[PDB]
Amino acid sequence: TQIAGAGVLGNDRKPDESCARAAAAADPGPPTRPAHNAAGVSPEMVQVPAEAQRIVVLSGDQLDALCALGLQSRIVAAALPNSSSSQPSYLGTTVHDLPGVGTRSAPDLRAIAAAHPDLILGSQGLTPQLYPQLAAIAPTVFTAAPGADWENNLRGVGAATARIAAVDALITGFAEHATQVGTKHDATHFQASIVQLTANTMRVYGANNFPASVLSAVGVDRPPSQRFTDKAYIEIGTTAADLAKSPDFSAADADIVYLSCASEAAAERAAVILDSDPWRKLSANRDNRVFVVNDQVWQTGEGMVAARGIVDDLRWVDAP
Repeated sequence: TQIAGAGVLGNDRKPDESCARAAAAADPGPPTRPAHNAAGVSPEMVQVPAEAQRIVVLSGDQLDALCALGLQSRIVAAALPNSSSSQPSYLGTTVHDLPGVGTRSAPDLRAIAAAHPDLILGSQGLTPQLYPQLAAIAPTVFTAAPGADWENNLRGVGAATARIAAVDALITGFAEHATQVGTKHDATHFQASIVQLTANTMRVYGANNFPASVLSAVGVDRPPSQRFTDKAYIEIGTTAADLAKSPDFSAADADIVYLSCASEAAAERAAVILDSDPWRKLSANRDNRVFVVNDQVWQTGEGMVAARGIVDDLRWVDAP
């Protein structure tokens, strides 16, 4: 498949192979464990079950972690993405079919209590005002905001589920894999651009965000326009009226461009943007080096499973 001559990557990925085939073994020990909350959360230490069987999950990166650990059948509910009535699909069927407990920005505490969780996982970067009320319902662990700190968030889920050694082995295995791919594809000698379309804007991502951190693990370089760290992305309007003003899209150019769509509404205008005079000026477009990628893998999942999906797409950096 393609959109306006840009080829689509990831169509052979099988979402139902995302989850580990069985639950990772807990660290040896007693039926409860001490786990640590993210910076700023009080109390620092939380007693959690070794084998939680009704987990409420409030951040997408934690859904990803639980899948990577094979714990998905223990999830009782998950907060829905803010802009969607649907759970993510890239993690497979069990996750996609999970019931909601409100949204990630506005969890429903009544619905959480009615799910009778034995463990709640959430993020200090998403609901910094909810910790005491969640902890009053069940053992609650908060990790940091999703994004560039995804490995430490996965470590936090590991401790929260008594799977410290399992997570350490996943992270070691990922680092070795990412380095192998980067070495094989000589990734340090290609600059990659990260672009996300919304319904009415183009976001150009810098060096401080989830996909940037995965590219850095592989060693893929970035164009000078994408080295900023003050915010995740810069944003340029792409409505029909905006495009008629001949905006300069050069910040999106590189040796290769990976472009995702944040929504179906964004996808419905992607071909327009890619066919526009500002986009056609880009060297990457002239050289047929623009690729459309899965937004859940690249942008909204933000855990190990998503990171593995990015690394697969990075095999194209040294392609003809």
